[PDB]
Amino acid sequence: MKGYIQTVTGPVKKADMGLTLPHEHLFNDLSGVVDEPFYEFSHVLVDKKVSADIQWGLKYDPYCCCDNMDKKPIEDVIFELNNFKELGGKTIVDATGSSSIGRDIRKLKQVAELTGINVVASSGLYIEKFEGKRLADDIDAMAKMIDDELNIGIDGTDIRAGMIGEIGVSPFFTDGEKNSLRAAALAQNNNPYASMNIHMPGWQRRGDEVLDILLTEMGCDPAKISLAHSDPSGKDIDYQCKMLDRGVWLEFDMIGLDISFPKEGAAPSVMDTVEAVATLIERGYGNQIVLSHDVFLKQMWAKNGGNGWGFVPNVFLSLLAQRGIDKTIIDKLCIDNPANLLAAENLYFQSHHHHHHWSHPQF
Amino acid sequence: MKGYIQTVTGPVKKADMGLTLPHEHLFNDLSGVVDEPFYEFSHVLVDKKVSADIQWGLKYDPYCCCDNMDKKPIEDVIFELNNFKELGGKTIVDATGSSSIGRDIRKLKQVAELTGINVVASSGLYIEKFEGKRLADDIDAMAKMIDDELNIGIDGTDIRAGMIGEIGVSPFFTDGEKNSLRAAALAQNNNPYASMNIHMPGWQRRGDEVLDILLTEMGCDPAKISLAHSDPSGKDIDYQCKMLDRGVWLEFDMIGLDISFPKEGAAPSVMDTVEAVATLIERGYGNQIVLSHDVFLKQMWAKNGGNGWGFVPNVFLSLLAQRGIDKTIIDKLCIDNPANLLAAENLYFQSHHHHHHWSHPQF
Ligand SMILES: C[As](C)(=O)[O-]
Ligand SMILES: C[As](C)(=O)[O-]
Ligand SMILES: [Zn+2]
Ligand SMILES: [Zn+2]
Ligand SMILES: [Zn+2]
Ligand SMILES: [Zn+2]
Repeated sequence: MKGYIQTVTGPVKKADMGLTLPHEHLFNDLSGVVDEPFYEFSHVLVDKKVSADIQWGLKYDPYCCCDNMDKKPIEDVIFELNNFKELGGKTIVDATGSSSIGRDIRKLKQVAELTGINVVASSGLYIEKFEGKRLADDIDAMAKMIDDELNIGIDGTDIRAGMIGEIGVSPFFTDGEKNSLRAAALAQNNNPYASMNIHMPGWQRRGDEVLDILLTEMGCDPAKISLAHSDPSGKDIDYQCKMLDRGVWLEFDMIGLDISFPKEGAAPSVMDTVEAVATLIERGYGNQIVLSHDVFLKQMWAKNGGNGWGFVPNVFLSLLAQRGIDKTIIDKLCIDNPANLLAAENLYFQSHHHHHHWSHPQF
Repeated sequence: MKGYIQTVTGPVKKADMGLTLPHEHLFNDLSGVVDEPFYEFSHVLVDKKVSADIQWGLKYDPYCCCDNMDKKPIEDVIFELNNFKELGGKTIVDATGSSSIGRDIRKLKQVAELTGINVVASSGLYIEKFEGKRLADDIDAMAKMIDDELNIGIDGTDIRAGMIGEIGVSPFFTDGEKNSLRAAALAQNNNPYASMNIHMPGWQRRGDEVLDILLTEMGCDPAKISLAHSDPSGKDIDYQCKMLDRGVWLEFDMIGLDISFPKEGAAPSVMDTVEAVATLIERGYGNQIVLSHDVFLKQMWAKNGGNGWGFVPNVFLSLLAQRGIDKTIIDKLCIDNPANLLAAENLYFQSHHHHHHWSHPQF
């Protein structure tokens, strides 16, 4: 009841969220993991500024280009956000949950103030590749950290997160990643409105084991959990329906990504995802799907010839309409659905305890 | 013997062609067929100049944007060609064979002169949608027209074509298109070095019927025929090998096209085509394959965030290498192969007759 989201400038009621993008990165920095050029052609990309003129190459070796991986200037972010705002965009979630990937809580607030867009920050540890020994900390310590970022503030400020995530599950799903997942679950169970967004290894099928931890072991409300990067499993209808049947949200957050990675894998095409999402809706799962772009590289900005932040609401929803999906469902996909995921109250945990373990005797 | 290509500034020997792109459009104009906006989002594209900032939309509704479909300024073409030239590009074929699609022979010559790139012009009637009643002309009249453009000149100039094509076979393969194909065959059989490039409806499988006309009926040398737009049949290995077994070249000329059309169909991805081409090479058909971009819209220029004219030699060949294809074959794909297709002498017709019907009695 009384659902709301905690934004970087205060609470916003569920009914007021409007057109919402539940998984994006406004400010992130991958400077510590610039890869060596992978292909014969990549060397020329390494020291160049991202522009339309090098899309030809960045679409095949995004991670070798330093500028592509560097901090995001506020001027550029605001320019790109205006594309979303012009379409009636009202709310955006920055899923950069950790300092390990360059979370910038002060700039998130600045953007909210300048644009009037509802900006939601996140709290959550990413994959071990970035987090290292941070994932070996005590589960209760990790959970308290997330709880404090949701309720008190981030990095010494009074600016709070409103989502738990994106929680790192790598293709190796390490012991530390499993403990990070448990910590996120403990934090969620003490925060009745916080959704939890899981970074999944999208070219794998680790959903059942992740849900065995979150749902079976930790007892989380599946309706407050979303599986990020579901896009590359969109052809695997049996797997995706198996996950949906466990009650969680599937998030197709790579819509218009249009990049091939030298390892991980190549991103599904927009039309691939139109068909996957349309098919799930026809199977009756429309109320369990959310959509986003996962902007996280400069090459994804529209000013650089990428698809920017207007693509899902403007093009993807039109493509679904052409594919014969009912307008009533289309209108909910980017409004009602993310508002429910992000802001509806948890069915299992309706109290916040001024200690997550506030059920055990202090005496 | 003594193979060569007739360029817009004179003959170039086969061995001198270097890195060659066999199917591109430098100057074309589709202004007579701008489509109405197809989707709710398309309306905003219609009157805008093509830039990186509207790729998001042009990739789904390219034909509704007037500027995208308009004549190509020489400054823009030269800028884009410099990307090819920098990589060692030496020869490019403009497959705009007809006034119906805006062939500009004078600008082709200007570009050749300014850049030093070997530029080959084409002669050939396109699909009935554009050509109309021009395809109902006498087969001998159509053949003479092509013969004259190859040997004397185009549009009152002394600038000659060096390829027959791209010959229009539409998804309806009309009676006029069949006659246009026969005319092209008669012209080829009177021009011992001219290749013939067939515009195929690439999301169909009309190859056997087109080859029944060109090969069985008209008696053309299959080694001087290329089937354009083979890319969308790349998953159909049985069909593609059936065509190759008839002796013709398969041309994958949509590499890096990266556009979805509201009708025709969506373009195969680069990685799709990497796999199709790699598989054909492994099946032993590497010496029958040519590669190109089919630049024909402003959105395809690299300056606009498209892939430009450097993509095949720079990225596609690197992708084949990663896919495990031998360097010896890779080095031939964009050099030896297009030189053979475009410039090798016809095995069946080794004389040019100062009348294509120069075998029948004048008395
Ligand atoms: C920062 As990411 C590529 O896991 O959405
Ligand atoms: C001018 As075309 C799209 O048939 O290569
Ligand atoms: Zn992620
Ligand atoms: Zn993300
Ligand atoms: Zn064509
Ligand atoms: Zn063409």
